[PDB]
Amino acid sequence: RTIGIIGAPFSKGQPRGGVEEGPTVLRKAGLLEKLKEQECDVKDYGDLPFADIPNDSPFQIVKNPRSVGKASEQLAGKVAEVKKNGRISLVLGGDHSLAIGSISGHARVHPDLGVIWVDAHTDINTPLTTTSGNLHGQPVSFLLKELKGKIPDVPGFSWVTPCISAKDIVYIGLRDVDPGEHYILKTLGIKYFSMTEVDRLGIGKVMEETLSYLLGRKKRPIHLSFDVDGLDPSFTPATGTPVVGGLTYREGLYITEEIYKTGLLSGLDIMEVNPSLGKTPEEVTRTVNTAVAITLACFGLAREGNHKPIDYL
Amino acid sequence: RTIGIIGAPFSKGQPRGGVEEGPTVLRKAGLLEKLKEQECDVKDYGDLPFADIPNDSPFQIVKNPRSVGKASEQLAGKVAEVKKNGRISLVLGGDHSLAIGSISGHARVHPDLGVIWVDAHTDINTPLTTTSGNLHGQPVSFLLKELKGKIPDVPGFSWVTPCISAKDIVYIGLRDVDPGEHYILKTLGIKYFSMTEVDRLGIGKVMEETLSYLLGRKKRPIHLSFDVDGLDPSFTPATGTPVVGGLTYREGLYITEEIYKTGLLSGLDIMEVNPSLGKTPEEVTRTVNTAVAITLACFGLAREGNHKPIDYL
Amino acid sequence: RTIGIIGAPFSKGQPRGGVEEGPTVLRKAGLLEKLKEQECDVKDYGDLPFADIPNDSPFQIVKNPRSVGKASEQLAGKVAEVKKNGRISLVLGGDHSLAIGSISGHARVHPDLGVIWVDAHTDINTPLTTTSGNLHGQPVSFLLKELKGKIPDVPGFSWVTPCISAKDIVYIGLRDVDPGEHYILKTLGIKYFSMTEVDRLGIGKVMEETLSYLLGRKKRPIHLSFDVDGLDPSFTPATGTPVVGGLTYREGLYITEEIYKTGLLSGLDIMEVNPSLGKTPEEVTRTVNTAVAITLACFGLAREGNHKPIDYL
Ligand SMILES: C[C@](N)(CCCC[B-](O)(O)O)C(=O)O
Ligand SMILES: C[C@](N)(CCCC[B-](O)(O)O)C(=O)O
Ligand SMILES: C[C@](N)(CCCC[B-](O)(O)O)C(=O)O
Ligand SMILES: [Mn+2]
Ligand SMILES: [Mn+2]
Ligand SMILES: [Mn+2]
Ligand SMILES: [Mn+2]
Ligand SMILES: [Mn+2]
Ligand SMILES: [Mn+2]
Repeated sequence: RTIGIIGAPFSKGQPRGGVEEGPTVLRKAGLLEKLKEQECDVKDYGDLPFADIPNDSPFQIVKNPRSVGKASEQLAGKVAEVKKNGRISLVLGGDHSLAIGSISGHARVHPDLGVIWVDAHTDINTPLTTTSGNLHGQPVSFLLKELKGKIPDVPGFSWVTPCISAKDIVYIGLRDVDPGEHYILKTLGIKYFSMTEVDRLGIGKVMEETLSYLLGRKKRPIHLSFDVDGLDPSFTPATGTPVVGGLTYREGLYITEEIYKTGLLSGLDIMEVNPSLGKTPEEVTRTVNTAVAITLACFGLAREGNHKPIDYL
Repeated sequence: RTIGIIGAPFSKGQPRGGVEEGPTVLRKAGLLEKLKEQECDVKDYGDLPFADIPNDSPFQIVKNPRSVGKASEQLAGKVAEVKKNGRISLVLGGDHSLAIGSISGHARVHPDLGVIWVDAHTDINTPLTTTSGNLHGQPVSFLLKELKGKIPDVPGFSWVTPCISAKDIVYIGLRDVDPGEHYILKTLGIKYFSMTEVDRLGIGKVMEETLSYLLGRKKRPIHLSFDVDGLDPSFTPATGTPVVGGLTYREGLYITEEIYKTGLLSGLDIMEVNPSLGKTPEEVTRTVNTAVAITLACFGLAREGNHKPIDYL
Repeated sequence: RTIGIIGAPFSKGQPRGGVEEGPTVLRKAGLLEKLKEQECDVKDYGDLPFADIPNDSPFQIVKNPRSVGKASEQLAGKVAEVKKNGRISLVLGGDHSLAIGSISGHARVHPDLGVIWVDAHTDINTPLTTTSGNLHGQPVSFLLKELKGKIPDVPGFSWVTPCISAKDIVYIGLRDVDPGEHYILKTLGIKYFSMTEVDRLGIGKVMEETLSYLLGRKKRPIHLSFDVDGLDPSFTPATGTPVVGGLTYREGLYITEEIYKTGLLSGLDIMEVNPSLGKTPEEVTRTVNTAVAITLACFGLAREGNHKPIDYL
C-alpha cells in the first residue's frame, strides 16, 4: 500500500521523556526500508519539530496542556496533508495524546472514518475525571462528540472539534480502566473487547465482530490507534504504563493482518514506545522489534507468506 | 461482596515448610485493603493456630495424618462459623489438604454446594492409591461419597463425613494425573476439563460448560478451590508442584471473573503459595501478585473496569 | 503403541553442526525408558552411521548435495525396514533434510500415507527457488509429484521418486515462508494452517480440519514431520532457525495428542534439535524436555492422565 510516514517525537502527554525517541529507534530498526521491501510506496514526511512552550503551567490538574494541544494541532495539520496526497498516514509517536491530532487531521479529510483503539487503557478520562492529569490518558474524551459538554476549555485545545461518535470506535485489549472511564464506556454505549472478551471469544471472533461493527452499515476508512502497551509486557516491556495479561504477539499480528485485509486502513498510530524504560538492551530491541512487526502486518506482511505477481517456478 | 478471611498457615499435607507463610505474604501484599477498595465488606477471622502434634507417625504410607486431620477439623469449624455469619469464606493456605476442612465446614452450612477445582492435579488419591503419602494430593478422596468404602480409618480423620458426589465437582486445568487418579476419574464419571479440553474448547466454552454442569438443574452455592499450580509456573513459580503448560494469567482471571458473575461464589480457597520456593525475590512477588489478582477477580474486580453507582460525569 | 527408533545424527542439510547431537541428547533425556514406561513396545534400530562424503561441492547454489542425498537414501532404507516389521518409525534428527528419506522409505511400505508437517517454515524451496542453498529448507519439493518437472538432477538424489501429492499434506505452524514457497503453496493448492489460521480458528478446529482433510475420504497411515522450531522459541530455543510467535507448548501437545487418538500414526520425525545453540544449559534442557514431551504425546501420554486396564480401587 501507499504510506506517508510522520515522526512525532513528543512526550508531554505523560511524565517520562524517553518516548520522544520512538521515531528515532523505529527508523533505526529499518522501518522504512522494510516497508519498501514490501509492496509499499513510502514517503517520509519527516519528524515534526515541536517548539518549546516553556510557559505551560497546569490547567487545574491537567499537565502541560499547551504543549500537548499544540503538538496535536501541528500533527493534525501534517496528517491532513498526507491524507490529501492519497497516502496512509503512519504516525510514529510519541505518547498517546498525539492521537487527538492524528485522528483530527485524518477526519478533516475523511469524516466518515472508524477507529480501532488497541490498548490496555481506554484513554477516555476527561480533564475532570483524570486523577493523573496526564493527557495521554484523555485523548478519546477530546474527540467524542457525545462528551462535548464535559470538556472544559483547556488552554491549547480551542482548535479541537470532536469528530467521532461513540459508535465509530472499537477498543481491543482493555485491562486497566479507571472508574470514570468505565462509567463513560457503559453510559455512551461504547463498543469494546476487553481482555475478558478476548479470552471468551478468541481474537478471531473479536476481529470478526469489530470489523462487522465498524464496516457493517457501509465501507469507511479505518483509523488504527495502536498503543504498544496493548500487547503483553513480555513483548513490549519498554513502554510507560505496562499491564500484565496483555494481547499476545500472535494476537497483535492477527489484529493488524485482518485490518490490512479489509483494504480500508487509512490512518495508523504506533504509540508509546519508550526505549529509556527498557531494563536491558534486549528489552528495548524486543519492544522495537514487536512495534515494527505490528506495523509491517498493517501494510501487507502476512504470516502465511507473500509473493509478487510473477511465476516463481 | 461480603467476605470472611481465614488464614490457614499449615504445611503438613506435604514436605516443604514454606507454604505456612502463605497467609502472611498474601496479607502483606495488601489483600484485605484491596478487597475493601472494591465493593467489599471484609471481616478478618485471623490466622488459625495449628497446635503441634509431635507424635504423628505415618499411617502406612500416609504422612502426618493426625496433624493434617486436626488442621482440617479446626478449619471446617472456622469456615462453618463464617458461613453462619453470612459471609463468603476465604481460606488462605497453606497446602491443599486443608481443602478437606474448608469444603467440609462449608457443606455443613450449605450441603447443596458445587465445587470447582482449579489445579494441575486431581488431588484424588486415596490413602491406598497414593505413592507419595502426601495428604495434599488426597483431599478429594476424603470428600467424595462414592469413595466411602475405599478410605481406611486414618488417624485424625474420624470426624470426616464425605459431603459431595462425583457429580458436584468440576476440575479445570489438569495436566499431571496419577494412574489411580485417572482410573477414579473415568470410573466415577467425574467432570473435568484438562489442559487438553481447554486447548480444544477455549476457556470461554470451558466456563460455559462448567457452570452449566453445576448450575443447570438449579442454583446452588459455589466452592472454588484454587491451587495456584493450576496456573503456568511462568505466573506462579513459587509453589511446591509446578507443572509446565498451565492455565495462563488471562485464563486464571477469566475463570474467576465468570465465577464472580454467577453471584453464587460461597467459598474460596487460595492454596499452595510457597514463598520459600521462589528462585528469586521477583518469583515470589510474581506468585503472590498473581494470587491476589485471582482473588480480587473472585470478588468483582473486572478487566473491563469497575465503577460505583454514581454519575462520574 | 509399537515403535522403531532410528537415530539420524546428520547436519549437512544446513550450516550449524550441533544438530547431529540430537539423537544423543534425546536418548540421554530418557526417551526410550519413558516410552517403555508407557504402553510402548520399543525397538531401538540404533544411530545410522553417515559415511563422510569429503568430495561434495555445491550443485549451483545447493550445498552438500551428495551428503544430504546419501543420508536420506540410507534413512529411507532404515525406515522401510522398520515399517516392514510392523512398527511406527521414530526418526530422531538431525536436520529436516532427512525428511526426504523418512517419508520416502515410509511410503515404500505405505504409499497411501498422509503427511502432517509442523514447522515455522514450509521447507518447499526447490533447488532453483532456494536462496540459502540449505537442503533442510527444500525437502518437500523433492517429495511432491506436482513439482516433478522443476527439480533438477541434483547429485545424490537420483534415487528419489516423489511419493506424495499436494493434497496429501497439511502444514501447521507456518510463520516464515519464502516468496517462491508461498507461490508454490497457492499454485498447487496446498492445505496449510499458518499461525494466522491457528489464531483465527483455535488449535482445536485446526486439528479437526487437518484430520478431516487427510482422513475424510478414507483412513490412511499418518506421517508427522515435527520440526521443533514449529513451537515458539520460548519452548524450543535450541534450534537453528527460531521464529517468534510460534505454537505454544500446549498447542504442541494438543496436536500430538489428537494425532495419537486417530490410532493411525505410522511415521514420526522429531527434527532440528540443536543443543549447541542453547544460550544456556537450561535452554538446552528446555528444548530437549519439550521434544520428549511432544514425542510421548504421540505415543499415548495424555494430559488428562493414563491408567492400565486394571481396577486401581
Ligand atoms: C491511569 C491512566 N488511566 C493511565 C493512562 C495511560 C495512557 B496510555 O498509555 O496512552 O494508554 C491515566 O493517567 O488516565
Ligand atoms: C504426585 C501427586 N499426585 C502430587 C499432588 C500435588 C498436590 B497439590 O499440589 O495440592 O495438587 C501426589 O502426591 O498424590
Ligand atoms: C530461509 C529458509 N526458508 C529456511 C529453512 C529452514 C528449515 B527448517 O528449519 O527445517 O524448516 C531456507 O533456507 O529455504
Ligand atoms: Mn495504554
Ligand atoms: Mn494509550
Ligand atoms: Mn496441584
Ligand atoms: Mn491441589
Ligand atoms: Mn523450520
Ligand atoms: Mn523444517
